[PDB]
Amino acid sequence: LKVNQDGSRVLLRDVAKIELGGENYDIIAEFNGQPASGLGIKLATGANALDTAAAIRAELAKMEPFFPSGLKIVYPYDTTPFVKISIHEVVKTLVEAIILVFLVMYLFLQNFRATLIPTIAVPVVLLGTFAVLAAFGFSINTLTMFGMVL
Amino acid sequence: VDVITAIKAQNAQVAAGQLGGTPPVKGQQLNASIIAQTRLTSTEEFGKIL
Amino acid sequence: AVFVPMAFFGGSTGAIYRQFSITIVSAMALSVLVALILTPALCATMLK
Amino acid sequence: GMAYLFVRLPSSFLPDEDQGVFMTMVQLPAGATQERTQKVLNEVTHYYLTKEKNNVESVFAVNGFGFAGRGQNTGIAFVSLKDWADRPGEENKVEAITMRATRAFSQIKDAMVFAFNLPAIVELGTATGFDFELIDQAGLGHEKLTQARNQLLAEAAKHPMLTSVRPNGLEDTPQFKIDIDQEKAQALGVSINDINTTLGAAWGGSYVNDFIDRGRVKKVYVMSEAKYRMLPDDIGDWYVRAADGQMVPFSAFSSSRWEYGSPRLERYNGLPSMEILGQAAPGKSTGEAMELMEQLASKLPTGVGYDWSGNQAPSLYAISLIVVFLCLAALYESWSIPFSVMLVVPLGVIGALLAATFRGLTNDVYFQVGLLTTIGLSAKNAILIVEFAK
Amino acid sequence: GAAWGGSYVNDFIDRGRVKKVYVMSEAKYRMLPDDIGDWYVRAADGQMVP
Amino acid sequence: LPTGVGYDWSGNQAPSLYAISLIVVFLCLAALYESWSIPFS
Amino acid sequence: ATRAFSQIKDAMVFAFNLPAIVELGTATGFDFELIDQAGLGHEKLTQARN
Amino acid sequence: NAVGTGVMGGMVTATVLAIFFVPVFFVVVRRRFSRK
Amino acid sequence: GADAKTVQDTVTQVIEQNMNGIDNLMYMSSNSDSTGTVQITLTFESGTDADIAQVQVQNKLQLAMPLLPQEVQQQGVSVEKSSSSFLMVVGVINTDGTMTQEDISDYVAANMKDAISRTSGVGDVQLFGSQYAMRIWMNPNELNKFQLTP
Amino acid sequence: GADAKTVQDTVTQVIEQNMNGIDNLMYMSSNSDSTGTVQITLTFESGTDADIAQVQVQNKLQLAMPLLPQEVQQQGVSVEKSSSSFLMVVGVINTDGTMT
Ligand SMILES: CC[n+]1c(-c2ccccc2)c2cc(N)ccc2c2ccc(N)cc21
Repeated sequence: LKVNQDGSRVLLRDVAKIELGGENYDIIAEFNGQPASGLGIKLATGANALDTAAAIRAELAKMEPFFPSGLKIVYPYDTTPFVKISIHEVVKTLVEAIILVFLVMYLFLQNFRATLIPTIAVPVVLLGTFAVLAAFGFSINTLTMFGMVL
Repeated sequence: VDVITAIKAQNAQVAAGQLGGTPPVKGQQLNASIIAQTRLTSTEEFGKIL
Repeated sequence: AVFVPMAFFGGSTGAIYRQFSITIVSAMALSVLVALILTPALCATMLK
Repeated sequence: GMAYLFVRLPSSFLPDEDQGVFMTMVQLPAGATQERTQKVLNEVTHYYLTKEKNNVESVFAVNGFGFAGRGQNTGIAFVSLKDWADRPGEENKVEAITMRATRAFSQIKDAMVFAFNLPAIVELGTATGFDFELIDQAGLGHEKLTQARNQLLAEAAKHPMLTSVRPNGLEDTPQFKIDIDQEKAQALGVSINDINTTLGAAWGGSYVNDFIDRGRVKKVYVMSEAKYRMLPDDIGDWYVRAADGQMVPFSAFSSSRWEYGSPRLERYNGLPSMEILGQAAPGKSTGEAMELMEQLASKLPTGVGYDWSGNQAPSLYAISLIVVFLCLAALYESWSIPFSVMLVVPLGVIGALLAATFRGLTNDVYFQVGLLTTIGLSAKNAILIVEFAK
Repeated sequence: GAAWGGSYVNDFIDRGRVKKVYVMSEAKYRMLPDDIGDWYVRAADGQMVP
Repeated sequence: LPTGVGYDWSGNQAPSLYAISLIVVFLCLAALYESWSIPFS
Repeated sequence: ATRAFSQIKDAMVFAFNLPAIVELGTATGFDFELIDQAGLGHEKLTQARN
Repeated sequence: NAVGTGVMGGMVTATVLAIFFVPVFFVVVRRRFSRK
Repeated sequence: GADAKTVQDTVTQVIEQNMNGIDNLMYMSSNSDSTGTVQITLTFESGTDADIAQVQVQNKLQLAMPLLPQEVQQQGVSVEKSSSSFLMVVGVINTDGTMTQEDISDYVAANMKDAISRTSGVGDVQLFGSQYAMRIWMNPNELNKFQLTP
Repeated sequence: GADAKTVQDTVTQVIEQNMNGIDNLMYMSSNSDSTGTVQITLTFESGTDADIAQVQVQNKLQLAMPLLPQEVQQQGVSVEKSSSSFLMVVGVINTDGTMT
């Protein structure tokens, strides 16, 4: 900074303290009362959601291994498993709605061979709606999946 | 060039920080933003530039 | 005649009431077609 | 009856549900600190980790970041509940979790903390709810506009068949105004450039340059130890050099005095606005409340304007009444069959209404389509009763 | 340039909307070629020059 | 190699592609030749 | 041509059919890359590739 | 629950009403014949 | 540093005037904070491309770019896809080789954040804590006793 | 003038940090030369529009634009469509009225 008359060297250490500190101390996170910092990924107006968050782990899969001692990952507020579950609860109702039809179908049609035609009718009609809404742009949305069931 | 420089100095808005700064000191109770220079408003205020 | 007329969606209720009729409207034509090609065939082929 | 089972049935959009994941934000009084707010995020984390072990898998507190905006006033804690099996009861479910949670934060605290199901819907469209905004159209200022919204929010609460209305987040905290006497400065012999980048590079921060750190280039910043910029008395510590090679205090050329500004100034559509998040009455519903709010903003001073199932069905179904009759004579040409099937419409629909009016269900989106499907089978059934017997 | 042509010096606030500050000269002192002599600029040696 | 040193880089194509060539054949080979004798000729 | 440049010269010159194909996909061929993930530098990385 | 509670209600009340008791028979009677 | 009134009419207003001549649009908005952080939001017609709609707003902002404070120009100007709603919020803590809520915030933002934001159409990444920066703490009395300024 | 280490972390690194939030992408790369010439390359998913894909990379580069040396700003910054492969390479010589 300076050199006063008697060649006494003034440095930046003398007039000010120098540590490697944060760029912004305005915000501070505590995972269950323990000091930490994470990542809050926000969606891109028209992004694929579940497919984007699958690739959040894909890119992050190769960062994991080169971490230093102690540095662990942990998952709060996560959308992923709710997608996983609504699919599993609807496809559950699908198979239930088949089996249950199959019993009313036997109760009336004592013929087992006849309790088979309608049983083996809607399996194909569902698949077609996957092939039709894929051909029209739609997804396996929360909506279209209740439309499979309904 | 002096008139121009007088407006590029007096007629301006300056980024002054705040009390209870971004990294404050443990125990402070207040946090208020500092005001500094202001962009001038009226014709009268431009008449009084030194 | 009740689904696709109401499938004429609106605004933030867009893909809402849209995907609602269509999905099953798609399923209705596929249900009719299957009931015009397969359910016929299968039933004739082998019922009793 | 059918009609009465339908007109009285309330109209939602989509059912908000347990997601195994919710959150809750904080908001301190005017001009709170990082140390004061962090006390509250310790208390909120304690309701969850000691009084909710059964339900809460892991929280994730954050001091200084509200979903309004940011600041040492704001806060937010991200909850992450345990899986759904281990969490069985209705009390274990998010409806009940954000109930006694909200009740405890309005009980043993002195600030403002809530808690809510993450609207599984979109941010917009709550149904029986609002989004008003108060524009200043004329040449009025932020201060006159504030009084106009105080008169709008007052008139609604003065005479609400009610309403529930509150501001968004312009708390209106004071600011430490520093007036620099210009003539005084130049007499002591100082450049006003040097005076500005003293106050800016001491109290605020200044992006000076970049340096390299372990490969990645980061930033060099310059400010001051905290203790020399915490109160208004610490302004005198900073002495700036004058042309005549000698120091000069702030107090010499400075003026110290507080003022009433606001810490956030919203601007809707090129003009200054202050937004008002009200809701429909407990009895009324939007179209009523909304229309009973445009008449209150039109009773405000000059130079102060404003700007904000669905109407959907009315028309949508209108085409359902036309395509039916046409398709009901595309194979059943007569004008006798096109009136048969017509009556199975409310034959089934009456029960659809009744089953959802019996349980807690409402007229949302799934139900509105549960009607359409109910009518499709109603036609089906009937048409066979017809087609065969014809 | 700042006498005959105009010069965008800075911005100021006017009834909310931030507009521009401009600097030039009264018209009569920049209408013909004889008016160039009116403008005297300062020289390093603290005195005017035509 | 040492620590802190990672890496990053017909076709597998045919295996699957042709797999569908083995399915559409049999179906088209009984779309006119219904038997389960011609579909193996 | 390639044989003569590896014969009566002292530097490195080749020669090749312009891959009528794309730049990529030679078949029986590669494209590896050696990343430094941790806080090591260009100099330590050089020894790793050696 | 929002889907089925709406349908179940309408379906119970579609059939057990339609096929029997109220119209879906009483219609064609007074629509095809009544006056024309 | 800039207060709520500064940013409101030296960054905010300067863009709001120079933010026109764009296709598909119903309104705009703004939030000029006291921390010194303005952020505008333009909502378009439903079904409009967010790919093109970005370009237009961010290629007209970039005409009022040199009408701004120079502190602001070198600061972070951004144009991105909003979705007020996170999904994956991956917390990162330490257990063994202990580190502060600042040591982690830096390594998070100097190894991972750069990649994720890019990866699979992520609109914008949010950072908890902050990346490191050569921080200096100027003592005012120490500046005077040698005779100096910041 | 800038050497291989200069351009590598005053132009190169400054963009590499400010080069994110883009649709369709598998990797990026760089070459920071000693002549004083860096050039980045981003390869996208196959079938992706190169019309839109340009815009995105070049409207985010233009946020780290004022984070660069001023010698670099007035120098040639470019964003274009790569195709490492020429086709027409029209040489132009002189015969009569000689020139260098
Ligand atoms: C809406 C675009 N668009 C049009 C279209 C509509 C109006 C004017 C021009 C084209 C379209 C038109 C016909 N005949 C058949 C299929 C499609 C189609 C199919 C899928 C999709 N994802 C968008 C589609």
